[PDB]
Amino acid sequence: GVPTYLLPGSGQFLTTDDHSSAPVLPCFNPTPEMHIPGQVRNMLEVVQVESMMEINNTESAVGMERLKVDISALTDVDQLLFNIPLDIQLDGPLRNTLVGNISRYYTHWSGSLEMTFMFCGSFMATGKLILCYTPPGGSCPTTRETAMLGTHIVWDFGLQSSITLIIPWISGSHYRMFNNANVGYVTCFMQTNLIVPSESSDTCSLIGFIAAKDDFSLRLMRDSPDIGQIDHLHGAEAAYQ
Amino acid sequence: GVPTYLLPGSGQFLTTDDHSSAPVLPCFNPTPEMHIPGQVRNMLEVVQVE
Amino acid sequence: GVPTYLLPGSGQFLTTDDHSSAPVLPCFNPTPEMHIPGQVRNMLEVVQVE
Amino acid sequence: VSETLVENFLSRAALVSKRSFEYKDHTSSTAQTDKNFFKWTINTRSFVQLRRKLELFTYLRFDAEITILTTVAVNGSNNNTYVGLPDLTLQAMFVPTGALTPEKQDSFHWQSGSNASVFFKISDPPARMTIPFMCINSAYSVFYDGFAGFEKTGLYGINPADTIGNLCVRIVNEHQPVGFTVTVRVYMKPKHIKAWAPRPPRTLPYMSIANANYKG
Amino acid sequence: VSETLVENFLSRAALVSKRSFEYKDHTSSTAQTDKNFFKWTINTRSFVQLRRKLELFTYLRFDAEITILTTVAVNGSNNNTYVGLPDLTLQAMFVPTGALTPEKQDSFHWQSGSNASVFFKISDPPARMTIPFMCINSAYSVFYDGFAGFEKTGLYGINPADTIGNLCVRIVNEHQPVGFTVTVRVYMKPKHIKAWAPRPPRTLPYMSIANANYKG
Amino acid sequence: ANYCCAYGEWPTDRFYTLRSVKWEATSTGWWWKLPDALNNIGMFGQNVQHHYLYRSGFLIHVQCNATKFHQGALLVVAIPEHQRGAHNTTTSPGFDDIMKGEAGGTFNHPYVLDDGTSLACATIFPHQWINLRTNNSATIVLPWMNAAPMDFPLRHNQWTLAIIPVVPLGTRTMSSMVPITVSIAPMCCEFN
Amino acid sequence: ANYCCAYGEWPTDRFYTLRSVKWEATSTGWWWKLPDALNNIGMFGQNVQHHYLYRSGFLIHVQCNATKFHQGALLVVAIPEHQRGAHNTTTSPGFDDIMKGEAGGTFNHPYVLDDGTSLACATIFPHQWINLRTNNSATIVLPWMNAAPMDFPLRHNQWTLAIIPVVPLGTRTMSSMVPITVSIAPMCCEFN
Repeated sequence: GVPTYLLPGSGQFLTTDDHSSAPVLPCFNPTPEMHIPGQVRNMLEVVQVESMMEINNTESAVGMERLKVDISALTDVDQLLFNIPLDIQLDGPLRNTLVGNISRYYTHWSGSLEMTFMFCGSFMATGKLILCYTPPGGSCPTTRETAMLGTHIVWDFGLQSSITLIIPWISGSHYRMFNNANVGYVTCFMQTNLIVPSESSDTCSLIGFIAAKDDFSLRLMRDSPDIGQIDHLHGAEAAYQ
Repeated sequence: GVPTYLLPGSGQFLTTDDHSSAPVLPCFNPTPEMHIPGQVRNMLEVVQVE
Repeated sequence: GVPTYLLPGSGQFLTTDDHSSAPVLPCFNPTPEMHIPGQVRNMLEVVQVE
Repeated sequence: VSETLVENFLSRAALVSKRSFEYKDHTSSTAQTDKNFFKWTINTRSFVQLRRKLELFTYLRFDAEITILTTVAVNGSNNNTYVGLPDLTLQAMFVPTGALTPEKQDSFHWQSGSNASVFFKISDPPARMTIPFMCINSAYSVFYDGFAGFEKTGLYGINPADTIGNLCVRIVNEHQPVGFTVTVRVYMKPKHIKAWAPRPPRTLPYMSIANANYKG
Repeated sequence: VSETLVENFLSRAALVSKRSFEYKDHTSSTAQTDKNFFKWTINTRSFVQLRRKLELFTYLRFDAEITILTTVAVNGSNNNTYVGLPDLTLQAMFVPTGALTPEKQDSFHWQSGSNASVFFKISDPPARMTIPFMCINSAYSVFYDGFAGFEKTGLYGINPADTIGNLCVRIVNEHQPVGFTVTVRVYMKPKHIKAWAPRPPRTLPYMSIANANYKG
Repeated sequence: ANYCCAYGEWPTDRFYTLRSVKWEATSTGWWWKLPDALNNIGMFGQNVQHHYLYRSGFLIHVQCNATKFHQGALLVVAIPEHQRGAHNTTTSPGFDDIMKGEAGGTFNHPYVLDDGTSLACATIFPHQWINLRTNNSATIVLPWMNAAPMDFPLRHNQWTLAIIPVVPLGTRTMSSMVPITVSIAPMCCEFN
Repeated sequence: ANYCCAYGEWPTDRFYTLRSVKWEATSTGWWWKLPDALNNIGMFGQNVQHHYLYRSGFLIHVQCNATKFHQGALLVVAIPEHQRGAHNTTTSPGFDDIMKGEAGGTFNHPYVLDDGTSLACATIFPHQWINLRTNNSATIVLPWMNAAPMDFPLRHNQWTLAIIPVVPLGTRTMSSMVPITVSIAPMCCEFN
């Protein structure tokens, strides 16, 4: 009774489509849902949780010993404590973080990151550190005086135990994205020596955390390359047998 | 006059579906139903008998 | 449930037609458009330049 | 901000099974349990990518939408004359847990009225049906820190709940004089997804499907 | 006055690729990278007419609508008996920039859930899908007076942005005993077109696709 | 004193104090399965034995006894449904090495949490930090954390309390020793 | 004095005066890439070196010093994203002959604008006419002219100011010489 004509692209299976389907087993009531505490509706609130960074960039370090950097009594003034390249979708300190793992599922990311450092020495340990941030266009400083030229914060961990610095807003896609890195650096230098009492240990440790702010954005979901398709797992034919 | 396109899963026979069917022998009036005493609408009241 | 019949010229590809298409990659937000100075909506204002 | 919702993050159609079976008239008794039909228990740990994506939350609640796309290839033998590929009809039966799964192509379980079936042809748009949430609990348990049975022999990490069911596909047609190779491709797409208790991602590639063993 | 609007002036479906590939079962290792599949990066400089029409504005913003019309011809060899042309199914996958493009017909990239795919048959109305505006900038740059990379080696006129993506088409069916020739015809039609900064037309016929060199 | 209430929510004062563990310079970590522990020891254990269904929510308190000359950082994290795997073998972990009782177990690969995940991202779980220069205690409250309203304590563990030293304990003398005390208090004490 | 405001819109007073060019009877034309020039010479250049992102809009002033006995017509045109090509070769133009700096370049095929287009239709761009019998100066204001809110001055040129003598300079003596002075003033001076 209704005259119709078929359109081009009819009877095609498009893997990304939103069409109602015929409900197999109708008139079956599923188990009513109750309140399970802790529910994630958006993946953004997942990346807004701080995660430990692999500050110790030395290739020799493996396991838990690459989660901390050691400040010894022989570290000497004016030495680069650590260098953190600011590139989420790149191997480095942020590769194994929550923000890095989630961002590896997408193509375009933009927003501001926040970084927190915690000092884990003795109660009587004292000293000073210089934390330097360089904009995406530039080179990581090598020495203290050229580090002091740019934006920096002097951290006295004798009184304060944690320091937080906010990375300014950055759009990773424009800055390269196979332009065919250097999106920015965070460096630390020793302003003074580490002063500890004789009874305490002469070596102290530092750990760092990273998290995304509320302006973070992700787009164009892709396939994470983190884990590769294993030819076959141990029990694989059980589902078919 | 109406442009349409076929969806995946069209022209398939699903044994559990609720679709109106073409009434064979239309215009035929079935025998009107009268009151037969004792009627079960839900199987639950059957199992509530000792 | 709806009785329909196909019309002549159904399932034909006409190169000049205005029909909605299935959006590949849905739920993807394109980059919002900003104001780029100088915009031509009609080709007539192009030929009105000496 | 809508692109990074959990529904859009997990509701992507992914190939979950690509098994193929022979069809020819096996006069001799050979190739048992796969003579003319294909059986697959509905799970999500088969493919590493989808397994890792799902293994980010402790609890999930979703409806699975199944699309079955099947192709027939000319039997790689006998006469090469391209007479054509006949319109074979197929039966896909969903067997929920607690029911009987067919063991052969001609078993009486294919005719059961309790199990819902879909009949479709080889030259039609691919069959599609959506399986509702079919767990006795309020949500699926991606991880289970417990033993299934009350005996100590019970396996670790296997929940007696969940276990959506089995999918069985067969060729309804009686054996033609010439056999054929049938490839069955089934896609699953979760819908109405709800997630709870996010978890850290998984490094250290998987060593098994049953458990979460690692090679460190 | 409505006929000379920019939308009507540019929104004409035009053939953008007419590649054909062989299908037969290549037992020997020959004809690499085009054994059974066709790959094409989505651009507009391939055809001179459309390139000149587009090269009248500095900036463009549009959604590309792709129609894939495919025909099969009898393999120009072997037995000439017209047994018929079997209903081969095809897979067209859109690979956006920053993703992995398949290198062979049987690579695992064809099964990725991230890349959107379209399955269609040879005896159906031609497949059709619309690609949205997929640039990191607010509009496409028809002309780019800059170098792509930060190194001096970077090519002139190539914007790292844009680069809509790649289109990959393959035959899903496993090699039949008899091969065939498949011709793939793809049409592109811009939609929701916005244009900025009109430019003088182009004389002096093009000498390359990468650049705007001339023979004066 | 500034407790962590897990996910935002809020649901008798027995506080079964477990035996203290010895934190050395080479310790890897300790874990306790909450229903697995805390039973067969007290009135909670007798109720769990007498009932097939039990209700919980727990209350964890962790204390460290260290001087001002000690240094080190402790990560106290409660993992819901921490299904742990084995190492270099395809067989599943057994009942004997899964159910450790009130004694608890020790991590052998704390960097991957005996699961294959990352210890760096373990902060997504309800957690607290113990830095032996600012604080020496941590309190965590837990919710029900189950897909079903009922479960069997003898067969399924709801929570896993893990204590992992991120920064090893250190002092001038390499014979350092700091005891860690864990106290668990079930909440609402329901058994049916 | 009667400036041309490019496309209808309106967005510090440094006015970096470039070296004057020599207009002869055989001159073909001159061009300057606006971000390419005007940097590495002044405070704008130092800001461009110190920043990855910069904001502009410029202000072009062109002057000619000629007597009443001189004749000739000058076309001053600002071309957005003037991607120029090479001649009789399929290779792309290089960095050395694209980035000419403050010195600028000279057209070798002004009839086709070194692009393959037509000089006749170049009036579609923001432009001014300098006829050495009515006026001797031209002022052009420019907009941002970019698809993205941010760009890299060291790698991408936004505008190309071109000066092409349509009517050759002439006088009774064939030793004619008229100097042309170009002044560029960035607007809003934003660098971040």
